Amino acid sequence: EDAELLVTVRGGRLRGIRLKTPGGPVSAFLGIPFAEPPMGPRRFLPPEPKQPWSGVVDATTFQSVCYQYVDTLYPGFEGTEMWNPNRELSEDCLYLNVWTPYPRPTSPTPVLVWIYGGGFYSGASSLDVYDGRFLVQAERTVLVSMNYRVGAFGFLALPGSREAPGNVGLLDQRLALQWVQENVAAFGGDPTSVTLFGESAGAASVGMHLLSPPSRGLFHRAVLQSGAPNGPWATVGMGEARRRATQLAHLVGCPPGGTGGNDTELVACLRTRPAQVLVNHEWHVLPQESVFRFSFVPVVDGDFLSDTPEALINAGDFHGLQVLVGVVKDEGSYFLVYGAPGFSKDNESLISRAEFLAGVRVGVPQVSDLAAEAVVLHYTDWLHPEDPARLREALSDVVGDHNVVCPVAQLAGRLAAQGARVYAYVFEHRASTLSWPLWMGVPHGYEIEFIFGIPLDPSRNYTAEEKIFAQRLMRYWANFARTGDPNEPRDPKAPQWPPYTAGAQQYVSLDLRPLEVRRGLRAQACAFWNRFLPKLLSAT
Amino acid sequence: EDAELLVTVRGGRLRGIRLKTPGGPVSAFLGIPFAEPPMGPRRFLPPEPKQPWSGVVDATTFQSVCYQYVDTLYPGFEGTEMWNPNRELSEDCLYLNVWTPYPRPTSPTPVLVWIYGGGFYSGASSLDVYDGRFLVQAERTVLVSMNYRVGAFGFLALPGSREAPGNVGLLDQRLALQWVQENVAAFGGDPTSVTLFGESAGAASVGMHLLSPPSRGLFHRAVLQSGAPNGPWATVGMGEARRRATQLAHLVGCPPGGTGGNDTELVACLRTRPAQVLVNHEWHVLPQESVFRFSFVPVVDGDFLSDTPEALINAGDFHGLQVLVGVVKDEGSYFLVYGAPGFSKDNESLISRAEFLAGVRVGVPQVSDLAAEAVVLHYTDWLHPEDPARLREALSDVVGDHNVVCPVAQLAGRLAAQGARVYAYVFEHRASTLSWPLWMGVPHGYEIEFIFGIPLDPSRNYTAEEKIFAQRLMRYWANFARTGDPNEPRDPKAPQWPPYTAGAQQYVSLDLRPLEVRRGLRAQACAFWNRFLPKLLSAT
Ligand SMILES: NC(=O)c1cc[n+](CCCn2ccnc2/C=N/O)cc1
Ligand SMILES: NC(=O)c1cc[n+](CCCn2ccnc2/C=N/O)cc1
Repeated sequence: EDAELLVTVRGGRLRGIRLKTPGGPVSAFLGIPFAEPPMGPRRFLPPEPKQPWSGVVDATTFQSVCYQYVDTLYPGFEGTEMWNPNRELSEDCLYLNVWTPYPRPTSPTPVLVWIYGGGFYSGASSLDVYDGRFLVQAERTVLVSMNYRVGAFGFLALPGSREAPGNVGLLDQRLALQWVQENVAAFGGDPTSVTLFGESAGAASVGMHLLSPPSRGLFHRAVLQSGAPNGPWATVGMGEARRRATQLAHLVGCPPGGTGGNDTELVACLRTRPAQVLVNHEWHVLPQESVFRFSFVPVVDGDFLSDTPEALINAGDFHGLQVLVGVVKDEGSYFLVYGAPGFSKDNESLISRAEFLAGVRVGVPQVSDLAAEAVVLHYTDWLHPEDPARLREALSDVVGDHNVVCPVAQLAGRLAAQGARVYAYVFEHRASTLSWPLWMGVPHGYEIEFIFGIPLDPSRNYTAEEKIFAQRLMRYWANFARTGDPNEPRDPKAPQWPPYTAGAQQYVSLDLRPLEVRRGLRAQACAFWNRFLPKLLSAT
Repeated sequence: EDAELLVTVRGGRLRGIRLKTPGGPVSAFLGIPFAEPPMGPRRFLPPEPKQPWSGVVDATTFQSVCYQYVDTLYPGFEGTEMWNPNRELSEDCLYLNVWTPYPRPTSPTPVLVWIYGGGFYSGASSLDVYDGRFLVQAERTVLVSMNYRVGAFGFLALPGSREAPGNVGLLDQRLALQWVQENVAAFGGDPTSVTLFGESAGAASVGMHLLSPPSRGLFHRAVLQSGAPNGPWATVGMGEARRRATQLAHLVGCPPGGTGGNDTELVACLRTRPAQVLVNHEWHVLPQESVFRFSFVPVVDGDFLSDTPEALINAGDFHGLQVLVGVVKDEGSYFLVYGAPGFSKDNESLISRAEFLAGVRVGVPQVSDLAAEAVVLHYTDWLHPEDPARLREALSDVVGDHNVVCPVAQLAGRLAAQGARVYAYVFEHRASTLSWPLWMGVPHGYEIEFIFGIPLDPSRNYTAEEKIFAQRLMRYWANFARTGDPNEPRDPKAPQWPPYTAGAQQYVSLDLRPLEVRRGLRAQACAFWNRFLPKLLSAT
């Protein structure tokens, strides 16, 4: 066997598996049940801890993916299907994974906890791009990742009722963090040095745990990659969440006409429907034709979030907190092929002036015609108002700034100015093996493979420079997980990474070149979104 | 006895004077009466042609300056005194001047006609900086300049009535243009090649003559320096012009206590007041505290201007017309010492953030608080939002773009796209003898001394490069007056001046260095004023 592939946790015994890397082996415990399967009468309900089990639970392979929509925009395409489920779908999906170095650390080791993205409607901890064997081997860290319910199963909310309170997907993540506090020591991990890190919707989830008191005590550092809780997509109002849950119920025949109405009968009817039936009508509850908008997201209910994320961020005291935030160079390009007219991954997407004006309404839905004109003014080069190439990158900036860059910059500034230690970055390396078209540049989500050391995989065709670049990034993330500072603790050889402040607004660029310090995360563009445009929407 | 100093015109005989230049003599005829003195019952009335005279009218010195306010912001300061009247004030001021080379041209010579600026409240053709002896000697053209009524005497308007119809100051300029058609041949000038050029309010006057059919037939080319007829200061509505005229009457005691206040009784009472009394209350009729706003300006009445200047520019056909437009580098800095808080010509004017916010309301009066927010958003460097130096240059840009640069670019683009050949420039050389503080850069109005060849005056302390630079500009202006093209017709050696088009938007920089082609007259900033802000005011 291996003596270290057998571990006892509070619920029972487990048997892991050894993973091979070019640098050495790693012990992995994949598919650990941390919650009772949220099935039958437990659909839409908060999770319960997994009851203890007899015998040895097999933890040698990833468990099922939570029921979710499957992307079909480009069948057979690597760029889209790398995010699709790689295990079979099931509501029995509340399982987590633990990577630990070999040999097992004898002293408490800092813990990294991954939260996958996917717009709160998709994602899985089993994706190949989340393989934590290279990050754990190269940095001797303990890596944990969990599955959480997405879509209606995780975020359908009838606010007020007990049958569908909403945010149960966030509670799934919290329970996995409580499991980490109670069991990560058995794997050699320090429960007093837990660093959350996630991307997109996962980064937004990490931010909502900062703003939730019960979750705040379960971790000590946070990393938010291309996402923030205060974005225009990460939360939804109580009234709007009720309308979508009612609309989804209507699309699946709930309630049976004309018997029913209240929330008890509505959720009871939803529980009888097969899981695939609810998924098949998920996108048909959104209010508009739009991109970067998702049907079932965290709801501002007063429970998990006592107020809106914007309100909690402004009134928050973040002393004793270290945050690492950042974005990719082209946040909006990935989302333009999902609705913006004239865009296609198979041509160069040289859109016309008319298509640009139409795409602004898709990228910025629910804004007055005056608000859209303010967006057109700010993102139009008036020396070349018709140039298709410039218009293509302009709409990409519109979607990326409105949804990612400016929500992140507003959070990074408020955190630093209110006690938190903040480090900011911009990822500017396009992978040599990237399958998306060249005009997308560095799309959203394609820094993850370098954070997890995927270039080190010998079965892949990365360059030698990308392998060294991946190791330097893993050093940054691990140093931040250990010390709270991505700079190497005793090393001025490489240039330093200065903290991000509300005044200087310093960040570093992450590419093959050495670190380069810059100032302002699109300060002029984000002043339009964060300062002026709210005033324009107030006076309709 | 020099027979060249004796000329007969349609009204009688004149005796001129010989003026000395380092390059040769020039025959000047200063103080030619072109209208009956608009005194007594003729105050506020359109001009009437000067009745023919017997004898020899002496034309050896400048005549009286029209009654106007005298600047007292900095007593004894060269930068302000140079614009103050240098002759006695009088309502008998409708006189013009003619410069002609020696010996007198035997072939019909193109004619330049100068229209001074001064916010329609001041100015005079007798100012030292308007001396035409150097431009006429170096380029052998015929230069004409006239006095026109300013302030209430030229632009007080009770629209509809016949006693104070308004725009009589513009009619003074037109009458002088009719005089050029009927008499410039006697001086060797060609009435079929007349080029207008004016600065600030003079440039706005040149623009309004283009938009007036009776004036359009009196000339063939136009030059507009740091001014346009479509600016927010060059015109006023009928209702506002009536309110200002009525309050001026009130401030001087018109009508008397217990007197009917119709237009006839109001003007009759105004005609009894000494001219200085009306001047002493001119600035007390502006609606609010502001800079770059003037009490009595051309009124949009349907007579001289059938519609607003912007409406006439949009619907205008300008085929067969050549226009030379341009601005100085720092159009707004000179006006900031006239009301903007924290500004002083005797310190660095390092204003605070609060003073910048207050100055925007002074530089942009009568705009909603939301409109002011949009101005601050566009002109704030959000990476250095409190830097006093940057805020100083920002408010200078706010005033310069809102009042000069963007009204000119709007005009230049519409002219080129609707039949006119347009040339654009930016004057970027700061005179070595400039008395204004260094932080004003190249202030508004300080390209005039180089256009008129003032550096060639031996009693001045200009540099050798400024003398060559002044000759370049006189050649540019003369080439445009002769051929409609500032480029040298016999030369491919020098850098060429490409026409300004609505698409490429090419202009040249005018300084000691050779010509440099650039694109866009502050295109991003002017799209805010010309495109977005009108949408913001319509939605309030
Ligand atoms: N069933 C459909 O016709 C359908 C429409 C839109 N979507 C949205 C695709 C996901 N998306 C939206 C904006 N950006 C994205 C990409 N996420 O990875 C999915 C399905
Ligand atoms: N008597 C006064 O208090 C008074 C107020 C304003 N002014 C206007 C000054 C001229 N001005 C104002 C803004 N821009 C200008 C242009 N100066 O050339 C003069 C006097």
